[PDB]
Amino acid sequence: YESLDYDNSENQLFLEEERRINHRTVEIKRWVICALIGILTGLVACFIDIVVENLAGLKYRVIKGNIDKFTEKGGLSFSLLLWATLNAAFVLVGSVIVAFIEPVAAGSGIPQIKCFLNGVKIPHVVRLKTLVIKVSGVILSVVGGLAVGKEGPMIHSGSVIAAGISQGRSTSLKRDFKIFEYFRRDTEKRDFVSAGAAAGVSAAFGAPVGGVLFSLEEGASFWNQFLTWRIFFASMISTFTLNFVLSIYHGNMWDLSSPGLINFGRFDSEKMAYTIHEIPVFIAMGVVGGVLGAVFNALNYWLTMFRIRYIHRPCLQVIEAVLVAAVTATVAFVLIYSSRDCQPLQGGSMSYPLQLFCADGEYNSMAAAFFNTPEKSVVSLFHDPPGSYNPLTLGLFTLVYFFLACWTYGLTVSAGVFIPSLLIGAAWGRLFGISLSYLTGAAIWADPGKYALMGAAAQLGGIVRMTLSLTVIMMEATSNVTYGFPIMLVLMTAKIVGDVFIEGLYDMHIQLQSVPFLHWEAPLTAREVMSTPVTCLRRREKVGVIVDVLSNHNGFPVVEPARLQGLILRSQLIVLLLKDFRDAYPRFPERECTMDLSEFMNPSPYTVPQEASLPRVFKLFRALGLRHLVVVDNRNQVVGLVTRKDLARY
Amino acid sequence: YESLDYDNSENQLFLEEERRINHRTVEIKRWVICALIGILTGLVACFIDIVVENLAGLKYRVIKGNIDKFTEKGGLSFSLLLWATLNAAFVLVGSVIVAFIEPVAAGSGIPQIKCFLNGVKIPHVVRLKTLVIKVSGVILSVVGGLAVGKEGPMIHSGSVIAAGISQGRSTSLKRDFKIFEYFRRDTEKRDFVSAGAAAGVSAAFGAPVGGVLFSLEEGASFWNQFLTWRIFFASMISTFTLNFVLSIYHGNMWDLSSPGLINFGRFDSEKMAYTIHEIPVFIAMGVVGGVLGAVFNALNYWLTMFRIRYIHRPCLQVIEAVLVAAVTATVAFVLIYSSRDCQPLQGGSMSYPLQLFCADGEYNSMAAAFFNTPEKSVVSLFHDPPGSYNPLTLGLFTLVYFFLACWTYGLTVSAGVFIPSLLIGAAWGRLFGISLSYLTGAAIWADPGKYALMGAAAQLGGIVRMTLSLTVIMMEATSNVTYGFPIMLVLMTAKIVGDVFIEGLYDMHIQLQSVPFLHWESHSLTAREVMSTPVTCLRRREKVGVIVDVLSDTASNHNGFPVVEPARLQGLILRSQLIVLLKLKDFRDAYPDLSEFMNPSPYTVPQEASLPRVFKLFRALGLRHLVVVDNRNQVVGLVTRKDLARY
Amino acid sequence: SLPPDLPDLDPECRELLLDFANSSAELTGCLVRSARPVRLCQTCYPLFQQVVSKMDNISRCARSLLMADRMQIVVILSEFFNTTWQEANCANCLTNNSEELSNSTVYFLNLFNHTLTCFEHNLNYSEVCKNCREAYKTLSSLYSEMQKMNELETHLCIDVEDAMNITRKLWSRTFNCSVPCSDTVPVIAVSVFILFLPVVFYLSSFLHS
Amino acid sequence: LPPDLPDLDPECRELLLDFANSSAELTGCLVRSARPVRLCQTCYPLFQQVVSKMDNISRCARSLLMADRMQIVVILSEFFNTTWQEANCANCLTNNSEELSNSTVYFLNLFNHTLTCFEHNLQNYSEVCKNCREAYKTLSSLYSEMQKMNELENHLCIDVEDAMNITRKLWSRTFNCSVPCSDTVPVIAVSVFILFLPVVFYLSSFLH
Ligand SMILES: *[C@@H]1O[C@H](CO)[C@@H](O[C@@H]2O[C@H](CO)[C@@H](O)[C@H](O)[C@H]2NC(C)=O)[C@H](O)[C@H]1NC(C)=O
Ligand SMILES: *[C@@H]1O[C@H](CO)[C@@H](O[C@@H]2O[C@H](CO)[C@@H](O)[C@H](O)[C@H]2NC(C)=O)[C@H](O)[C@H]1NC(C)=O
Ligand SMILES: [Cl-]
Ligand SMILES: [Cl-]
Ligand SMILES: [Cl-]
Ligand SMILES: [Cl-]
Repeated sequence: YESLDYDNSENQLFLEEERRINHRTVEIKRWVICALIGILTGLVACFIDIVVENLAGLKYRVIKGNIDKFTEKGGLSFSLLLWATLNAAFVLVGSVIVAFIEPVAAGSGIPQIKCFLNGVKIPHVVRLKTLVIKVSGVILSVVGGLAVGKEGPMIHSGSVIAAGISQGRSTSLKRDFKIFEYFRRDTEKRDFVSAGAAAGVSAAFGAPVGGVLFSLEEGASFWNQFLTWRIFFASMISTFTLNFVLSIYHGNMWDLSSPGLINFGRFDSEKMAYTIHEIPVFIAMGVVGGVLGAVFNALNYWLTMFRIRYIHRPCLQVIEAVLVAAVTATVAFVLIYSSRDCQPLQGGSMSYPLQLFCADGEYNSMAAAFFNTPEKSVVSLFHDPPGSYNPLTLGLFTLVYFFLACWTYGLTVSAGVFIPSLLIGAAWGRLFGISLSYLTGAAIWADPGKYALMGAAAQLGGIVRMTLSLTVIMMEATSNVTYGFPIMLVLMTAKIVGDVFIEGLYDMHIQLQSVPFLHWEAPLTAREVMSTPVTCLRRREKVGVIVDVLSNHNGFPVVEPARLQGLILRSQLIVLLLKDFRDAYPRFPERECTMDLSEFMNPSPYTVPQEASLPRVFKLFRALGLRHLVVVDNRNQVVGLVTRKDLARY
Repeated sequence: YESLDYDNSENQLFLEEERRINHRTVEIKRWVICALIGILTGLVACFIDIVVENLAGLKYRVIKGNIDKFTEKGGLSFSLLLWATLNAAFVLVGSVIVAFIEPVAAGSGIPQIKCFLNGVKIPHVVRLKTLVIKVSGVILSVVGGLAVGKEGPMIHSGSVIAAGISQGRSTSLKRDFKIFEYFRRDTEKRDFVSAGAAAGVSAAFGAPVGGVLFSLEEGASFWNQFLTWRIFFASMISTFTLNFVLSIYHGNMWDLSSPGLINFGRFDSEKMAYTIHEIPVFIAMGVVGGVLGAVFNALNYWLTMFRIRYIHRPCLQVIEAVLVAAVTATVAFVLIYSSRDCQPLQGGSMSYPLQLFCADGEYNSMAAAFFNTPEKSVVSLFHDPPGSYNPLTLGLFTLVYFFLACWTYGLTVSAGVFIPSLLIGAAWGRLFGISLSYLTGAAIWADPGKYALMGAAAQLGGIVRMTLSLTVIMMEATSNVTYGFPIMLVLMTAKIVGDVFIEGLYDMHIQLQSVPFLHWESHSLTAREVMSTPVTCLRRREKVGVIVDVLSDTASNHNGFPVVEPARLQGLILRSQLIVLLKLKDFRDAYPDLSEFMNPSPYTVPQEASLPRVFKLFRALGLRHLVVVDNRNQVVGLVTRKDLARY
Repeated sequence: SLPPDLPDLDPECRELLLDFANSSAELTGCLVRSARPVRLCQTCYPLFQQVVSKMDNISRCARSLLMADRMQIVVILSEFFNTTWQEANCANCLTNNSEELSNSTVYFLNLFNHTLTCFEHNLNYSEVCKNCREAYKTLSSLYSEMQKMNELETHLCIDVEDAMNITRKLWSRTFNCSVPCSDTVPVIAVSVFILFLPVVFYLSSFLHS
Repeated sequence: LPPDLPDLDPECRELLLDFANSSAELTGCLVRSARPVRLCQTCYPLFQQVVSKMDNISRCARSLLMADRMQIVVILSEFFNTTWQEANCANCLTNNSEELSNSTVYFLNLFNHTLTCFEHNLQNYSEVCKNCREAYKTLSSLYSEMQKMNELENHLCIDVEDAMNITRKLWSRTFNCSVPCSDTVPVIAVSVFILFLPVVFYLSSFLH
């Protein structure tokens, strides 16, 4: 796991080639590339939405057409084997390509992108092959009926698009595309990846400001005004492109009704209004979602720990996803078969109304929790009138989907747990509204669609412990400003009550790989956490030493006692053995001469003194995108060097 | 114009003061303080709104009861005298307490808060006397009939609260409270004024994230996570407190329908939706907004340059503030009197209807553009049925209100410019939608109430050229995410077109005063040409007496002295700490050898560093000193933020 | 031998349906007849009270008629009658027991008849503007008095508002009675002088400084 | 006094006393055919004469229609149109709206056969479910044919939905006709086999 030098070199050749462009088309190209990132991320979101809609429509039409045929004849056992096989055939195809070709495209990409924006480079995270495999794999994973979502993998897809088109070079088609030539640093590419992950969040939920605050949480740096204004531009382009194309697919072009991939609706119907006296009630919900999120993360920790040791061959972790894909169908059919309540039409509240043993004008209502998208089930657990749900079928769908969503997340498929967490939470929140509207009688403040929202926020905050960006996504996705005050209380409590037990879902899976991962602040002076065998280098260095020092310490400070003069990298020494260092930028490759590296080295590296405290050396290293920090004496003698592996330990 | 040290010294006494605490109550007290800042800012907004609502309602009934008494007898000139006399009598009191008592309350305090969060302390910005004069100056200048708004000076007001209750004392009444002795460090104080300015923005507009983005831009520091989350907590409690108390004042407690002082209403009306073929129409409204914002800034700059000299005694400032308020009465009366058209009083759309020369069921339509709070005018220019405005009436109203607002901004009253900018922009923006509802023959996409929204943002972005926080305020006030893309293109275009003529209004009033203000952003100029060569260094064990001579130059002000011992750098000592030592809780009580007391690890740069590398370190950490050194640690020059402002 | 109400109703339960059908069909007739010369609240008041009475007589076979299909004709017809009766504000006249017209609107209608017969008796319309202003002014004052009294307990009942609308349309237009109002030279004299004060202030502040 | 301010001219008066005769009769027909829902087939011609007599006067359209704040002749024809569209009485009628559709006249004939077979095949209800089931199946299949044929254009007509509602509620409850469905043993035998495969996969890969 290598780092990226987000601090720029600023050598003699950077200062010379900074001239003859100021002697301003570089700033225009950045806005052009950010507009391209927004358009391409919105179009990939449209492609996923359309293909998933049509393929899942075909599958549910085939499966429904075989249940309705076998009901009066009597062969319903052969209709279970159709849906146990149609699920196990899409998931078989969508898991061979993840286990055998690219295992970095497994799960949601949010831990990998979250480690990229700190600076850790997981080796194959932003290639084109990862984009192809993750897009087709999330399609085959959603169609094949796993208890997963599809909005989580939009962040990784958008940031892979952003790392791809910013370089202007494919490195997969063996092409050059002599157009950009300037944005091939690690200080530019990390900013473009930040804009792409923001556009991914914006198309995933319909919330551009939440995507900006997502990309500002990770990559905690100094404030850059123009960078955040480009990031906001890319997020707006992303939401607009998704909405504009999904309007002209439904054949209206005027309404623009779908800003993101999930659309919560409008929360202003005068039954939605809350009051101050139920502000304690919401706090109680934040405790319940903090307990249940800890149970989810604990049960998922003890299963990933099983799977790392015992199920790690690629053939043997394709077979596990096939069995989980068959078992979700089996448990769904068993709960559909044995249920009792039936229901007439409510105007498209089912979308595939299955009459199984009902009364010929009614339809089975356990089969409506299944056979829908989880999106439509969440949108209908909000906004429905009271009396719409039986507490037995809803509470038995809730209990089962919890364990199906907990047993599915560590699989080797492309997937996500936003929409599972929102559906687990909106279900017991809707049950909470039922018991409140039963205790108080037919009240008005006891609206179950108001408490389904607070339960979804509580469960999503308890599982994914994430507050500042998720609150803004919630407050913007419901389009009500007065709702942010209960929601951010609910997300505060669910963090606190969660963090006493277990870590957090995206953080536990960062820790379960040996990843450095600098945190927000320090949990000691610089003399304790440095590295004294530093092995510095002379300005007029006799070569032959350089090929022996280089043949683990990617950065070498340049000295001469021995006074500090600057830093040199491993890559620039190989290139010497400003457009040549950037030409050879992807994938860096007697004895007597002399090498005078006086015009290639960083002339002013950041240095901390020997007595400086740990929250001071950690503040500069985390905000400035540093990978090396020199510790000097009082006579500017270099003793010790601070890298990320020195700071990520404590 | 004294600077502000935002980085702690982290000296030895700091470390023993931190160890005894961490062997945790000093983090939960920040949340208690930020909750109180939110509650108090929302309550000050409630007080301003209720008092202005009741006092202006007493003035327009005296005038309507006088106009509708002399309209059939004769003698309407007495009613003109009465209205000019009431406006003069309110603005006399409202400007005699700014001009004589405390002249820093003049205008909205947004340039003073920008200079504070950028680290420059203007001599009275956060003081209880400044709060009482500004809150009662807003009420007396909004009631007094000026073309002003009360939403600007909520950002300043709440900041004055935020720096008051954090350092928990009263320097005015000399009353002490041992509650928050820890938070008197001037690192904490700039953190709380961020929370208070954010909560002021959110109680002003109903925009909590626009307040948080307002605090993040101004005060462009390193990303602090817990700070940002406390700021957002303060903004949410601010807007909830305002909404809750105004709802229990209006009756119907379970109707939380007032998040801010201006409430734009929701744009989900299904004929307010835009399309893609009217996006380059919105690019043209940004150019018109930028040109008109440049004309506003030019005319106001020449007024202010006429008023820096020639009108600078407080007595002439009081007389000029009165003569503006008497002219805005008579200009309004001459427009009301000569106006012909009148409307049959549809609903609750006038609130003081004048059947002046009209026929017993009809009430005058020009008289409702005046006699009416500008919030209600801006909200009624949005989402209104077409055919509701005669274009000559809005033409005359937009024509004279553009100049009455431009002539009122530099006065010595407490006043905002957000609401007149929104009213100008919503007014000519509605005319542009009327003229497209004429060409296309009343098409559905040419709805005039939608173009009032884009003209409003175009004019506000053209006059005051802030984006990325003005954009997010507009998305949370319209409550419509799909509008954020046209509003962003309008604001971008208006800023780009306005910047090629004249700077923004707040930047202009910042730079007319001789402040050392830093921007957000010249690699060819290294840090060797930026340093100040005469450097008076102290020693580690320096004898007392030359410390008194160094502090007693009275020919060169200095507040930072590097400690040396060749002369190799060892650290940095301040002036205030050194005055305390010449007579770490004995250093905070005085807050409004020297080896143990000096900052041992000051931030340094070598002399070959570039200026964008120096400016990135100095602005984002909030420094007021930066020691430039040689190849070894010998000191050659030092940076004290005059040198970065002068270039 | 079929079960009751499922293919065909009860015998006693369609008596209620036909009896509601008789009187909710009469009200639509009296509501379109008493419509353009607006005598709505003062003629349809005994017929609105019995339709809402027969509607409550079928609530104490309610499930057999009111809730038995997706489109409930009796329920939505009674909702139409209520939302018309609450838009006309016919409860603002018919004071408190819905049994007779109020003794503040029968006075208005008497005075309205007197004002219109004073118009048509005194008949360019020069002699109508004189000699007949005293009736019009007291009619307008009575209307504004009832209108400001109704707010403390936003429209009066449609009979008195249409009567006042008719006499305003007849006095304002078609007769053109209007006051002269020769007050414009003192207004222009006061407004020119106040607009001349900033010129004096800024000019003398420029010169003598 | 001029016309239209105190009173009405008698021609435009007689165009109001004629529309009043057609709304009283239509409200009477609507409530009399309300509950045994014969709505779209009894008074379609009354709705046609009301929608004709409205446009007889819309083209004195200002002396009657736009003269008040509460427009009685306007908002009552909007009631009739809203009720006629919520009922979807266009499905029960031709393209010319002059007679019943060819599909509805075949439904309401077949519905009469089913209700005359129910009440005749009756003496329990263990004989009704036999010898009468062939009528219920063809009636329900015809209904589901009509419903998708109506879906091809974009609720059915309320006159035929109420007939199908009555016969489904008469068949399912009150007669309790049902099917036995001896199918609960093979489903249990298969769903106990598939849920046993994960505890074989997790246990075999743990040992070996
Ligand atoms: C079939 O009949 C049932 C009742 O016999 C109808 O159900 C009623 O529906 C309305 C609104 O849809 C409810 O307000 C009533 O309360 C329901 N009645 C009962 C007894 O629950 C149903 O709508 C009819 N279906 C059709 C298509 O006409
Ligand atoms: C007074 O009479 C006028 C007509 O002379 C009424 O104006 C009508 O108002 C409605 C809705 O406000 C419009 O749809 C009509 O078109 C208007 N009529 C005309 C001729 O334009 C007015 O509402 C009446 N006022 C009252 C209180 O009854
Ligand atoms: Cl997801
Ligand atoms: Cl996820
Ligand atoms: Cl303002
Ligand atoms: Cl301002």
